[PDB]
Amino acid sequence: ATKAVCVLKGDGPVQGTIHFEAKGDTVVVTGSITGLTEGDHGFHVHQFGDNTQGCTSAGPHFNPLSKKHGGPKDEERHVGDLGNVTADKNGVAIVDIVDPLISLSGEYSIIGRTMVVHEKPDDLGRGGNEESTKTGNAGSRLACGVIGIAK
Amino acid sequence: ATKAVCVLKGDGPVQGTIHFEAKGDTVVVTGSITGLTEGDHGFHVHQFGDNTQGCTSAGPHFNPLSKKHGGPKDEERHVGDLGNVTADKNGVAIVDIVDPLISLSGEYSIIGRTMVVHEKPDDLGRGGNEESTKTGNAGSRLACGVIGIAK
Ligand SMILES: [Cu+2]
Ligand SMILES: [Cu+2]
Ligand SMILES: [Zn+2]
Ligand SMILES: [Zn+2]
Repeated sequence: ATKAVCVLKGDGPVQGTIHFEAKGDTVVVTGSITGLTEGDHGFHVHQFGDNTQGCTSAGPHFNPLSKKHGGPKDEERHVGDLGNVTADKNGVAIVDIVDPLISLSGEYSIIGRTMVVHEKPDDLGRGGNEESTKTGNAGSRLACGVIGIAK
Repeated sequence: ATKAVCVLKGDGPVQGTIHFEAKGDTVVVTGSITGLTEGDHGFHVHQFGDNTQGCTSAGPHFNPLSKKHGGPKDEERHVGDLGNVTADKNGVAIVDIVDPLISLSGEYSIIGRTMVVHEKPDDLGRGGNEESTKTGNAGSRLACGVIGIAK
């Protein structure tokens, strides 16, 4: 698949549509998320595309290389570590990310997994407590969706 | 994945959780769908895992082999043709299907695609008309969800 899409939904007002496209040798992520509080929000690909218990059942960050949590520019990061999206004061975050670890086919494929947007900023694994090394202290999951194959 | 899961949601009262498990060259489908009217309801895998327009953006029945619609037991069927699920008086349908055509891996995997439960029963390409060898006259799409990777 060269194109994928994710519709983010939750218990509150946060919603959004994320698009993925395999271009050249990388994946371009675009779209927008609305209803967010102004500022940064963690944005990650979680391991399972399981919504049976809301965003909880999506599990931890997609991490096939068994690394610790980090920022998207770090060597030591989870494949699902796409850092932070930034919402303006209208609560809108425009997503524009190009990432070297995720893919839409094979070992690193995020098709069938879950995209999650968090309540708080991702400290990019530099917070200094154990939690930083797992989730960047990004907190609860405001909205999520299973990543599907798009036309 | 040897396991997948799909959570069906719609605008109406229909909801459900569907489980998939690879066994041999088959996929065992289980779970249940509630909020249905008593009787049969078509149950198909649609091509795209795109919920940007509700269940409509899911596209046609997953048909990578370019065949006409049919029932699961038919040699002439779409890969996505999983027949009907039967709902009882209480509006609950327990799903139990073992299928040899759908797969959770490879070129024609259903992970990242959409499960759809229909309004009317599926005539299995035997109703006579033209909407019978395309959709089996199953009607509107009540609930759907993108098929994701499960633990
Ligand atoms: Cu996350
Ligand atoms: Cu259908
Ligand atoms: Zn992480
Ligand atoms: Zn069909």
